[PDB]
This record gives sequence, structure tokens and C-alpha cells, in this order.
Amino acid sequence: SRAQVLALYRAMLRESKRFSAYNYRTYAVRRIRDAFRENKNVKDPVEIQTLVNKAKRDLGVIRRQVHIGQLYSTDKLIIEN
Amino acid sequence: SRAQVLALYRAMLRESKRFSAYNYRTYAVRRIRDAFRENKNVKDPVEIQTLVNKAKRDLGVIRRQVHIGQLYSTDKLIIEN
Amino acid sequence: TIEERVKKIIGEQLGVKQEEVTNNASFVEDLGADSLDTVELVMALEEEFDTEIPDEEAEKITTVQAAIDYINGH
Amino acid sequence: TIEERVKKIIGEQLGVKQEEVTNNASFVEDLGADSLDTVELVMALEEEFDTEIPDEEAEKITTVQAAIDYINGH
Amino acid sequence: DVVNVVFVDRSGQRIPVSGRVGDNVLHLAQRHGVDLEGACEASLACSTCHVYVSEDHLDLLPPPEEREDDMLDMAPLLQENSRLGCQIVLTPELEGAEFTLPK
Amino acid sequence: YHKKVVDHYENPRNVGSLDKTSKNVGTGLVGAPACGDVMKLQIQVDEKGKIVDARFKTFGCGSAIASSSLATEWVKGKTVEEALTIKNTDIAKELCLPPVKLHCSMLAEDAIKAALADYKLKQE
Amino acid sequence: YHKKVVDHYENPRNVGSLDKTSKNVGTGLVGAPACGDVMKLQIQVDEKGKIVDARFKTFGCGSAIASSSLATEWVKGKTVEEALTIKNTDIAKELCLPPVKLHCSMLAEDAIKAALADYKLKQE
Amino acid sequence: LRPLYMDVQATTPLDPRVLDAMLPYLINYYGNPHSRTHAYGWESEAAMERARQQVASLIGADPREIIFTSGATESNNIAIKGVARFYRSRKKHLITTQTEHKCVLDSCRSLEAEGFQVTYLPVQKSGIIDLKELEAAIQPDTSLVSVMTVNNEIGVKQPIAEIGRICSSRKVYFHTDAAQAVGKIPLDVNDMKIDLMSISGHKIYGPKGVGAIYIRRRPRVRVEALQSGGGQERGMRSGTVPTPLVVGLGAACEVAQQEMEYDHKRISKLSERLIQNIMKSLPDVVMNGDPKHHYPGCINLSFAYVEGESLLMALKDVALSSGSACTSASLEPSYVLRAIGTDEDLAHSSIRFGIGRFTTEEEVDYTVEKCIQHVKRLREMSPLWEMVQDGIDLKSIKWT
Amino acid sequence: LRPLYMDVQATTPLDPRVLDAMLPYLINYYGNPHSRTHAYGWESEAAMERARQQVASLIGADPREIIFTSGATESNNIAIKGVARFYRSRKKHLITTQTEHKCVLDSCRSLEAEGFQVTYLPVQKSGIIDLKELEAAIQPDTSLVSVMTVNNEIGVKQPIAEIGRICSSRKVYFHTDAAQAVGKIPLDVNDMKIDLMSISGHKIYGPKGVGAIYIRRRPRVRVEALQSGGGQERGMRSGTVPTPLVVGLGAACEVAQQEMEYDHKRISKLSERLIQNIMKSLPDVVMNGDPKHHYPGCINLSFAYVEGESLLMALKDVALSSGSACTSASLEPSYVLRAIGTDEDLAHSSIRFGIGRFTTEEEVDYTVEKCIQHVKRLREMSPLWEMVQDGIDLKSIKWTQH
Ligand SMILES: *P(=O)(O)OCC(C)(C)[C@@H](O)C(=O)NCCC(=O)NCCSC(=O)CCCCCCCCCCC
Ligand SMILES: *P(=O)(O)OCC(C)(C)[C@@H](O)C(=O)NCCC(=O)NCCSC(=O)CCCCCCCCCCC
Ligand code: FES
Ligand SMILES: [Fe+2]
Ligand SMILES: [Fe+2]
Repeated sequence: SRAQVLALYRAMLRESKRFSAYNYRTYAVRRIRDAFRENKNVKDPVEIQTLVNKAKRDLGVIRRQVHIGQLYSTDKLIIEN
Repeated sequence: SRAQVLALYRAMLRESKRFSAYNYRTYAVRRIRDAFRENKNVKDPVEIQTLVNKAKRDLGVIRRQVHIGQLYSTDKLIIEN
Repeated sequence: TIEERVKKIIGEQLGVKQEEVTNNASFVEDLGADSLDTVELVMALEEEFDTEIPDEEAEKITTVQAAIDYINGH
Repeated sequence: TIEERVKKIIGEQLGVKQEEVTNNASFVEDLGADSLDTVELVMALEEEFDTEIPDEEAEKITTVQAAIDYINGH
Repeated sequence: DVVNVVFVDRSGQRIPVSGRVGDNVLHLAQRHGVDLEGACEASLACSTCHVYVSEDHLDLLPPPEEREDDMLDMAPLLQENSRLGCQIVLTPELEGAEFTLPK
Repeated sequence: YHKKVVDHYENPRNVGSLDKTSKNVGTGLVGAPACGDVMKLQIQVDEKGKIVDARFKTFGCGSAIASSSLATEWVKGKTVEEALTIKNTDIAKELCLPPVKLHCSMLAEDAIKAALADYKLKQE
Repeated sequence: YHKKVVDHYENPRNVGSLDKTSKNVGTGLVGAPACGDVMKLQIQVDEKGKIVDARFKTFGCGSAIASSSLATEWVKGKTVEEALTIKNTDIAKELCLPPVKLHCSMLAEDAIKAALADYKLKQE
Repeated sequence: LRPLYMDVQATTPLDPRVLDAMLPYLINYYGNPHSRTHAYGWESEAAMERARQQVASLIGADPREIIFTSGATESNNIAIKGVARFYRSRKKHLITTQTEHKCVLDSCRSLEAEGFQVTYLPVQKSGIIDLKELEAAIQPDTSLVSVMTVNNEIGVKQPIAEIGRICSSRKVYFHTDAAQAVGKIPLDVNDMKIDLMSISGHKIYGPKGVGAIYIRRRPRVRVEALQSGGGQERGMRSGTVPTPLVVGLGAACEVAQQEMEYDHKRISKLSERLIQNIMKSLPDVVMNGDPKHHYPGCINLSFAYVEGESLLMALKDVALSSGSACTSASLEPSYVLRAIGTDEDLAHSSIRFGIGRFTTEEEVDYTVEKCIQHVKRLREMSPLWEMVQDGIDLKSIKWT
Repeated sequence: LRPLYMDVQATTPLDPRVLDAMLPYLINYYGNPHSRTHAYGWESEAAMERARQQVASLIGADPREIIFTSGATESNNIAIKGVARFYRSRKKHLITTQTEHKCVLDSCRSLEAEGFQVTYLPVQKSGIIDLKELEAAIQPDTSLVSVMTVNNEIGVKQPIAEIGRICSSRKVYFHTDAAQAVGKIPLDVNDMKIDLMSISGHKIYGPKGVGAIYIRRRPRVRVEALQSGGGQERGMRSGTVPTPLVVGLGAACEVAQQEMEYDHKRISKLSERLIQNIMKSLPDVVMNGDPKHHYPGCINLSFAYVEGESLLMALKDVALSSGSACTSASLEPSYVLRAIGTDEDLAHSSIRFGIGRFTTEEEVDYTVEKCIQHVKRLREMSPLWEMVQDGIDLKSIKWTQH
């Protein structure tokens, strides 16, 4: 299931970088990377499947929130210049 | 005037027919039709332009809300069967 | 039957009672309908027959004969 | 220069001090990079150059030379 | 044209003071030493002329001005019988009125 | 609403009436203590001491309709002594009635008892 | 966030110090840190009797710094008698200070008066 | 498949325009309106002040007279308890109606337990108070008079302007609970001489958990604050003001002010349709409340010899409400229908129909058909119907 | 170009997961949770019970012990006033702290006008109450003790467990204001012997206008209801429950339980980063509060010889807060700083920094750089700095005016 996890990681990273807000984008990218690295050595397939399902639900939430934030967007932060 | 107003009417009706909710679809269609019916005999160009601006803003609101409702959709009503 | 379906749609949209509709009656001159009526009649045609009618052909659709020719051709 | 930019991107991604990257250094063995860092490197390559890498071609990108050839070809 | 009023200080002392019609309650205090500050001096901008009017005689006073009410809103220890001393003018109806100074 | 209550309303079991002039029919008609609940419960007895038919009509809540319907089902097929044993506890345990809903079961039991006493009084 | 107040804050004009050990220099220092706004306004009256230079250093809120800058601008190139004509009302009007921040304008007026008094007690 | 919603008196759906106005403050502008040092707080304060102006514009008043609350319950609590506690030294009497909402009635009961004297004015069989009884109930020590504008149970409108004229003649503060009237019937606090008004967000297609109270400044009405804290909202209601909720309230008030005349015409036509179609096909159906002073959006009908919750259970595809004592958690009968002199038999048979902004002729006709069929069914099931059709009078029959 | 947000103590941004949970109930599930006969009410009630269970799981309590409110202000009012009024026949004394939030202090002062006696416990220079003083302040007629968990101005942590064990020994109800501690530090009502707790929705990345109060059921704690009405929320808080708001609050609590261990670690490293870089580059900078019993997310620093509001005005690109009288609408100096023995000179120089879940290293570095340069600029503008560098003593210097 290595390929499935890698594809899910890639999709989660790609969708999170489309966040319009700076805080949400940075937090989502950092949290996804940290969460995937912290579970790198999990061996139990049941726990792996539970983590995969949690990541899928989080990906759906990220897609919806990214789009709705694109619908209602504001100016960039002073640090993004 | 005639051409632009007709095109705006068509776009508003098209966008309103895409509401996921029955409460929102029917009300939007009926309200658009009744408002274009009541403002058919206006002669002042300034009043016409103000009405077109109001309709443009309402079209933007309709597009955003229709998409958000498509993101968070639910079961059809008992009368839609 | 495309003829019957088009006549039914037009009659339901314009209140013509299904007898004042013919193959030579215009939407505005013969039947009582304005441009706002014509827009939803065309939208109802697009709803019943799945076809994205372009604006040019939509303005070309002014009569029942024109609508029937368009639907039969597409 | 594409040659400098690709190596520089790899230097940011893997923390290589800009010295370790060569034209024959692999991502996994030579440098510190698991699959999670390689996915992040491929995405960074897709960002610096607005070229989207297919998954089949992304699998082929395992060394610096593969990325260099892919970028020069496209 | 003499109207007699009673001043109750911050420490519950009734000080009988005699005044005439047309005087200002706030100025009728310092002349007889009742310790009302009235910093703004009838400018309706400080609300340190705060005073409690007796219940019976409160209804006789003319309605407070909008600026007087604006000052009264901020005034500490606000009560339903709270008025501003700078805006109270002695009248024959106000005989026997008692003015209590807020803490 | 509970599955059994919904089923007992949506599917009528013995909704009707029986001839009061008939000697072999006992009729009960009782009412709730603190609400507008009214049940009519009627039982029929054949030549021997067996209940062959029972009909109900209820003005009341859905739970009261369901209680009266279950009461007529349980009454049918028993005798007078076997039907005197039916309690509101059993009716409530069958319908899973919440605490606010025990009045319907008590009213159904009262209707059963009134119908049985009425049968005895007329058969005297 | 008034345009005039931050104008003087981001571009403060006469910030600095002057020689207290000078015959032709008056030094003002009013306010307390416990209160939260302290100003040091210094003037230099020339031989002609007309202020030629002015410097200030202010510890306090932004309106206080704007008031100090405006005071240094206004009292420069004027007579001492003309410098006394400056009131806190004029500074508040110019800076559009809300009633809560009039302490800054009054403090600036006291600083100007203190510098003038220092000159009037030193020139002899 | 979801059922139809005909319960707008309980709560209304959110208007898409209101949600479109709310979302930017739920996504980007999340600052505290009381933060005075940065742009986040500056823009939140600007949005709040605009929302306040919108509410004031709707009710015809000055923006400084508007205080945001968490709902009409808190608005009524503030009005009643604050007025009574502030004017306690001289005024110890309150006047309200027997048909008032439970928040008002419970505040009055608590104040009665607090040593106050409360008079509950009976209503006539039409739901309307007697102005002469109001004038005869006012004492020299009366503090407040509270009469709701539109009744949430039967939908009858009170003579608010006449009541306010009476109260201003007698020098008594007048509070009105307008949670069912704001954005539905014209309201002008100055023409009606209103001193306090309660407003609810989720009755006007706005967000839940937000409300407002109007307090008059000329002549100034004063209240004693109930929520302590840092003196927000001029010291009358402490705690952080929820910016998205107040923005939604302002958007709903503006949308209502624009849509009121069209909505009223549409709802009146639909209410005539529903009432006529129900009456023409079902005998022994009565409308609760007087039709001459009636808001058409709240319809209360009693279906004789049918129980309200059994009818509601039969109508599973329509969301409705009933005054039946069997729908209550505490087995409480309808005190409004007891006040307007309805028999208990017909009070257990009451069904409340709600027609709102998004109600359709399709929904109304479907509800009417379902009601007709299920009432016929339950009447064929009902022993009261049996006895009535069999030439028997309910009153003469003994009941145990 | 919008400024950076570093004011999480005032309010927090809405978490995208919380908004995702809220949106279905703002669009489709608009029913009244108290509607007993139709499906809209049933689904709203189910969502409300789910949110109640989420909050209870976060604070380690039973769901029946959770009552939804409109915020922590209302929760504090309910706790203090209801506990005082319910038991006033025998209990007429209350105990609280001088560094409490204004809702608690104002409720106590409004109870003083009602006939109650209130003791305001002083704090040490660290900001922590002395337990011996609390033990010595308890009377046989003491009703309630109210000590907040995390201070909203300086971020110090009180010994909640010890206070709860003392209150239980003396048979006194214990209330804690945890609006700055929920979802940030571990909380357990049973282990801390807490009888009442206040919770704020928008301090934990939830929606504004919603809160909760925990009321212990065994032993039973009873309050006198403040909001009259239809008897919703166990008769303790009447009115319609705002289903989207309580759903968002529950979602906020569930996210906080999952993310508290990571958030705390990275916020601690960011706070260490900020404090170390400001201290090593600016002399005469003092942190307010004990560094030992401190929550890293709330940092309060005093910059000597620079007024707080001017420094805030300089940092026009960073959203912050101060404790200066000049920032207050009534010229009110910070009473929390006065209670911890901060001299008046440094009270006007205090700046509050807030670090949350959505704060980046780049924001911290940018804020530190801007603060360093602007403090240097303002010190070069200050007369106090000029006198201090001259060798003069500000304390001995008498002040020509006030
Ligand atoms: P056709 O008969 O050839 O042409 C018809 C028209 C109306 C175009 C023609 O009679 C004409 O030229 N009339 C002159 C005046 C005019 O142009 N009227 C229309 C102006 S635009 C208008 O009326 C805007 C209406 C806004 C509706 C808002 C709906 C909001 C819905 C909200 C849902 C949430
Ligand atoms: P690479 O060396 O080839 O390794 C690849 C992997 C990790 C797949 C391989 O080493 C492996 O098989 N490891 C076994 C364990 C494993 O794969 N665990 C991963 C489980 S899925 C996971 O980590 C879920 C992460 C969920 C993050 C949710 C973030 C939500 C953010 C919300 C706010 C925006
Ligand atoms: S003296 Fe200031 S208000 Fe009367
Ligand atoms: Fe019942
Ligand atoms: Fe200042």
C-alpha cells in the first residue's frame, strides 16, 4: 500500500498549497508533512488503514475549505511580499 | 439595454436553476421572474442602470451560494419525486 | 414525437391552451409573450431537449416553426 | 541556467550544502531523502518550472540526472 | 422668592441651605460648603455635579437635556433619581427638596 | 417515534366497533387523567369462555393508539381471567414508552378492565 | 489612526537635544512616567529675541509625540510672547485629538510654557 | 427523502444572501471588534457599526439605540428585569398579558418571587387585549407594560400604537416583544411610541444565537445590566460581540426591509389558499384567533375529534407543530389556547401551520391534501367522532 | 497588504475543520433542536448531543454536566451569581483574585451591592497566589472560590489541583475560568476537583458567540438561573440553542484534544525562539510573570523607556496588544500588572505577544526584527533613555509636572 499512501500524500500536499489564506496554507502543509513523517514506522495494517481513512476525510475537508476560501478571498499578508 | 438586460436575465435564471436546495431554487427563480416583471416599464436610464448593478451583485451572490450548496448537499424533498 | 413535445412545451410556457399553437404562429405577434417569456421558453426547450443552444440560434428561434426545425435538426 | 537551478532546488529540498549534488548522485542513497522528500522535491520542480510531471515520468525521476534530462527535454 | 433645600453630603449630613429662585444648585453648594466639584462649570462635560434628588420632587424637574443624559450615563453609581446639579434651577415647586451627593 | 408505535398506527389491526345491543359484548370507555386521551375498547365472547373478537377506537396520541391496538391484540385469543393479568408495565415494555408516555399504557389497561367489568355486569 | 497624528509619528521632525549648559537655551521637562507621557521640549532663542531652533524628546503615546512635534514646529521662528499664545485647543484642533487624548495637547502646552519660563529665569 | 418545512414560527432557514454576507467574517475577518490597536479590530468594529445601522434603519430608529444580544430570550430578560430593577425605589408593579411568550412570563414570575407585583391581563376570545382593561390596570406605581406585537402561537396582532399612546399618556414604559413581527409587518418605534423592543435573528431568516434590543434615548430609558464584565454595548450587555452573527443580523434586517411588501402579498395569498382549501373539504374545523387582526403567516387550526400529535404523526412528510399537551415534555397544555377561551377538547386538536418566505404553492397543496386524508382517517378512528355522528353530545356524556 | 496577527489571546481565527463542520447546519439542517415532532428538530438535537459529548470528552466530564452558553462572560456570570444566590441563606462570602478577568471581578462587585462579602486575594510578584493566604481567607460561611487557570494578560498558571483539594477539604465550591486553558493545557475536572468551569468558543479556534459551563453532578452543584424562559439546558440557561455554534464548539474541542500535544510543543519552541531573540538584542527588557509556571503562548514583555502605545503604533504591520492606559478608552492602566508589583513606569511599556496553532516561524522572526528596530528608534526618541544613559536616576529625579 506504499503507492496508495504516496499518492494520497501527493494529493494532500497539492490541494493544501491552493489555500488562499497564508495561515491555513502554511499550517496545512506543515501539519501534513509532520503527520506523515510521524507515522512512517507504523507496522499494523489496521492502524495504517485507519490513518489512510482519516487522511482521506481530511483531504475532503481541505478541498471544500480551500474552494470556499477561494470564493471569499482577501488581500495577502505583509510577509508574502 | 434590451440585449444586456435579456442576457443578464438568462444568466441569472441559468445560475438559479442550479441550486441544490428546493427552498432556494424555487424562491430564486420566482423572485427573478417577478422582479424583471415589475421593472419592465421603467424609463429613467439612471434607474435602469441601478437595477442592472443590483442584479449583477445578486448574480454574484447566487453563483457563490449555489456552489457552496453543491459542496454541502442533502437529500431531495418528498415533493421532488 | 418531437412535434407534440415542442407544442406541449410551448403551450405550457405561454398558456396558449394547446390549440392556438401552430406551425406558423410567432411567439410575440400571434401568441401573447414578451422577451422575458421567450427566454424561459428557450430555457425550457433546452431543459427538455439536452442541447446547449448558442445565442445566435436562440435569437434565430422566434417562431414555432423555427423551434421545431432546430429541435428536429439537433 | 537550468543546470544551476535544478541543483539549487535539490539543495533547498534535501539540505545538501550545495556540494553533494552531482550529475550522478541518487536521491535516496547518496542524499538524505525517503519517498516523502522525493514527492516534495518533484512538487518543487513542478513549481519552479511551471511544467507538470506525469506520475509515470515522476517515478522515473530518481536521480539528479533524470530530473536534468526531464527539464531539458521539456 | 426664597426656596429652602437640604443637602446631604457624602457622609450623611443634612445641611439646611436657603436659596432664592433662579439660582444654580451646584453653585448653591460651594457658597455654603457642600463639596460638589462641578469641574466643567455648567459646560455639561464632566458630570461631577452628580446629585440624588428626592423622589417626590424629582418629577417636577424639567426633562434632562440629551447631553445631560449622555453625561449621566457614564456617571458612577447611577440611580433613577440621578440629575446634574449644574442644570437644576430652584423654583417654588422645589420647596423642601433634598439633594444627596453621590459617593 | 418508536418503530412499534409507528407500525401499530400505520397498520390498523382492529379499528372498529361491536354491537352494544348484543349480550355477548363488553364495552369500555375511559379517559386520561391529565390530557385529552380517550379509548373505546370492546370485547366479544363466544358461547364458551373465550374472547373471539375485540375492537378499539381511540381519540388520543399515537402512543395511545398503539397502546390500544396492542391491548386489543393481546386481549384477542384469551379468556377473562387470562386478560385480567395484562398490566400497563407489560404494555410499556412492549412499546418502549418513555416516562412521559406511561399514561397511554395505564389508560389501555383501564380500558381493558372496564370492558371486562362491563362484560360481567351485562352477563349477570 | 488619524492621518495628521501618524504623519508626525513616522516623520517626527525636530527630534534631538540641546545644550542645557547654555545661556541662550531654555529647557522644559514636564510629565511623569507614572502618568505615561513625558516630554522634554528645548528651545534656543537667538540674539534678536526670536526662537531659531527647537528640539524635543518625548516618552509617551503616539498622540503625545505628534503633539510634541507640532509644538516644536509652531514655537520655532516666533516671539516668546507669540509662543505663549499657543493653547492645547489649537493643537487638539490641528491633530483632531479625541477627548480622551487631550492630555497630550495640554502636556505639550505645559512643556512650551516650561521652556519659556526656563528662558525667562535664565536670561538674567 | 426529507419532509416539508412548515414550522417557520419555531425557526427559519438561513437566507443565502445573509450567509454570503456572513462568510467573509467567518473566513478572513476574524478579529475582535473591541481590539482598538489593529486593522482586524478596526474592520470588525466597522462591520458591527454597519449592522447596527441596518437594524436601526429597519425599525426606524437611531443606531445608538440598538444593543446586540444573544437572542430574544435575553432581550426580553434585559428589558423586563433591567427596567424593574432600575426603577425599583418608586415603581414595583408590572403589567403583561396571559398570552405572552414563556421568556417574558418567566421573567415576570421570577420578579414576582423577587418581591414585585405583576398583573396578567386577560385577553378576549379573539386574542386581543381590552384597552379599557389596560387603562384600568395601570397604577401610580406601575413600572413596565409588556405586550407582544405578533403572537407566536395563533398569530394575532395587538393594538401596539394605541397601547403605546396609553402608556405615554400615563408615563409608563412600554416594552413589546416583536420577535414574530420584525421584518414581517411595518414597525416604527416613534409612531408606535415604543420604549423597548426585542428582536430575534433566527425568526427573520438570520443566524441563530444572536438578537437585539431597542432602548429609547429620548426620553432615555435606563436598565440595570444583567451580564457583568467589561462594559461592552454601552455597559448594557458585556462580553465579546460576535461579528459574523451581528453582520448576519444586519443583512437579514436589510433583506427584510427590501422584501417585506412582496413577502406579505405572497404569504397572504398562500394563507388564503391553505385556509380555504382546508375548510371547503373538512367539516368542524375552526381557526384559533381573530382573522381581522391576524398575521397570515401563522395559522392555527383545531380539527375536532382528532388529537394533535396523532395528526402530526400521520403527517410524517410535513414538519409542523401542535398545541397538544402530549407533545410537551412536561405534559403542559396550551396556556394561550386556554387564555383565548378554547375548550380543552379543541385545544388538544390544534395544529400550527407556518408559511414563510420560501414556502411554495406546491408545498401548500401537498400539505392540504395530506391533512384532509389523514384527518378523515383519524376521524373514522375516533370515538368522539363516533358519538358525535351517532347523535350524542360530548358534554352530557360522563367521563372518568 | 494585511498585517500579521499575533493577538490570539483576544480571539483566534476559525479553524477550517470547525467551519467545515458548521456549514451543513447553516445550509440544510436549520431546524430548531427543541422541536419535538419533526425530523429537523431530531437531527438538530442529535447534533447538539454529539457536540455536548465532544466537549465533555475534552474536559474529561460527563455529557450531562455540560451547559451551552453564549460565551465565557455568560458562563462566569452564571457560575458566580447562581452559586452565590442559590446558597445565600447560609453562604454570604466569596473569594477571588485581583488578577481575574473583568467578567468575574464585575460579577463579584455587583454581588457586593447585593449584600455579599468578597475577598480579593493578592498575588505574588510572579503572579501566583499563595495557598496559605487562600487557606487563611476561607470562612465557615464562604460560598465560592474563583481562580482562573491561565491568565489572559501575562499567561501564568495557577495551581488548580491544589486549590481544588483545599476547597474540597474545606467543603467550598471551586470555580475556575479556563477560557485561556481549554484545548491548550491538559484539564481534568475529576483529578483537579473542579466544581465549575467556564469555556469560550472563540479562544479555541471555534465560532464567536458560543460557550459552555461545566457543573458537577456528584456531588451536585446547583445554581440559580439567570436567563428566564422555557427551561432549556436543564433549566440552567433558557433560550434556543444555536445548533451551528454548538456544533462548531464541539468540533473545536475534538480538534483541540487531537492537536494539543503537537501545538504545545511547537508553540513552546516558537515562544522560546521569540523571547531569546528579543532578549539578546534589546537591553532592559523584562518578562512579566513567573517563567516556571507560564503558558508559552501568552508572552508579556516590558520595554523600558518606551511607551506601549507608541511601540504598537510603530508596529503597524503586526497585530498586537498592550497594557498601557493610553490604549484604554477610559485611560485605565492594567490592573493585572499593578497586582503583580510592577512599578508604574514599566506598566505603560508592556506589550502582549500571542502565539497560536496558525503562527509561523517567519512571522516570529519578522515581528522580532521590527520590534528591535522600532524599540531602538523610540529609545533614541525618549527622554527617560537620555537621562538613564547620562547616569541620572529617574527615581530620585522628581517630576516637574505630575
Ligand atoms: P423584451 O420584451 O424585448 O424586453 C423586456 C425588457 C424588460 C428588457 C424591456 O421591456 C425593457 O427594455 N424595459 C426597460 C426597463 C428595463 O430594462 N427593466 C429591467 C432592468 S434590470 C432589472 O429589473 C433588475 C432586477 C433585479 C432582480 C433581482 C433579483 C434578486 C433575486 C435574489 C435571490 C436570492
Ligand atoms: P518512503 O520511505 O517510501 O515511505 C513511504 C511510506 C511512509 C508509505 C512507507 O514508509 C510506509 O509504508 N510506512 C508505513 C506506515 C505508513 O505508511 N503510515 C502512514 C499512514 S497515513 C498518515 O500518515 C495519515 C496522515 C494524516 C494527516 C492529516 C492532516 C490533517 C490536516 C488538517 C488541517 C488542514
Ligand atoms: S458641572 Fe460638569 S456637568 Fe454640571
Ligand atoms: Fe397521550
Ligand atoms: Fe498619552
